[PDB]
Amino acid sequence: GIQGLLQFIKEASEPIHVRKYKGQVVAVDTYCWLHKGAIACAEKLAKGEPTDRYVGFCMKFVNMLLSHGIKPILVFDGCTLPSKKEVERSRRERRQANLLKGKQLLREGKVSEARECFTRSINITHAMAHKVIKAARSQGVDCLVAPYEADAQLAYLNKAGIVQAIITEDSDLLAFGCKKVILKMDQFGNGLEIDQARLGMCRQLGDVFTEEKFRYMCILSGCDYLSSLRGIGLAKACKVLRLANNPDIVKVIKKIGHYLKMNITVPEDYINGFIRANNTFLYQLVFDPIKRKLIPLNAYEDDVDPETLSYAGQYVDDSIALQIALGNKDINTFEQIDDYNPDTA
DNA sequence: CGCTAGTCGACA
DNA sequence: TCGACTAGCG
Ligand SMILES: [Ba+2]
Ligand SMILES: [Ba+2]
Ligand SMILES: [Ba+2]
Ligand SMILES: [Ba+2]
Repeated sequence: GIQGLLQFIKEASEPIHVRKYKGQVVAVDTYCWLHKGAIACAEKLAKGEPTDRYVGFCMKFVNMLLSHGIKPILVFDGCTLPSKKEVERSRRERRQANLLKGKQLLREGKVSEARECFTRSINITHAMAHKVIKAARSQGVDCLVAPYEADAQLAYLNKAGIVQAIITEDSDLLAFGCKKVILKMDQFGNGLEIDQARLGMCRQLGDVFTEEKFRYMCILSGCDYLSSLRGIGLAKACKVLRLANNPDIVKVIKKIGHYLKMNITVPEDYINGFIRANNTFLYQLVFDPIKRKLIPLNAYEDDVDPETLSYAGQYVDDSIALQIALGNKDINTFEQIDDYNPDTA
């Protein structure tokens, strides 16, 4: 996500309880709970031992939400965006490297620091997620697998009014333009809410409380799609945008050295990357639960060629998208693994 | 000041 | 995988 984003914007946060959303619909970044629940069984997962502790963990928050008369929508990650296909396979190996230290330290007498490495060799698989889905469906709780990043899917549900808020631990959800976010929510419903309208109560931001500018700042500060120019963080990135009153972000970026009173030359690999990163936050493919069709997160503008946005995600027959979204089609093999039909229940 | 990239803790 | 917390470097 965005390094230190929450701390930068903490002026816009607010302690709340989920009861607040009684009678309403809330989308969940279920992965966050999955990872946390995976912690309790990192050891067992590695040895291939049969563990389901992360399922019960996810259900604890789910049943907490239901007990307060809340309608949860569990959203899950899907395929890996092109353009991060590489940056991700990269983790594949480092996540396997840390799984090596555990095994040696466990056979030395140290079982205390060996375990610290297993938490970092934790691999949240699709099969693990599918288990959680079966549990949720069994309590009548709706589940939705995003075509690509749950971030965009979650953002879409919120902007479309399907859900009134999003429960997540992820910072760069705001960058996708979602209105209400609930961070740090615990088992009992005590969370820390961030409303997009309260961005204006951040002095540090100043004039960059608009969604477009807020997004430019986040990217300049350094996102997943594009690392920032080294020496640029939230404050500097904010400063540039908060200073240059020019609707032409392209020309603005090429003057970064001028605004910061620094001396940086704006490479070519970055100006293009910013355009792509931006197109990824705007137009990443999501699934419209209502019509049942694959769509971009935002309607295309008049200055965007859709045929060039393969890096934000590739389309598929809406039927294929439906089976993936329902959690029937395996992500990697595109091989059906379940026979679930939302219409018949 | 603020960045950065560094480590370190998350659960129980 | 993330975010939080710090040590030093503009
Ligand atoms: Ba993310
Ligand atoms: Ba996420
Ligand atoms: Ba950075
Ligand atoms: Ba301005």
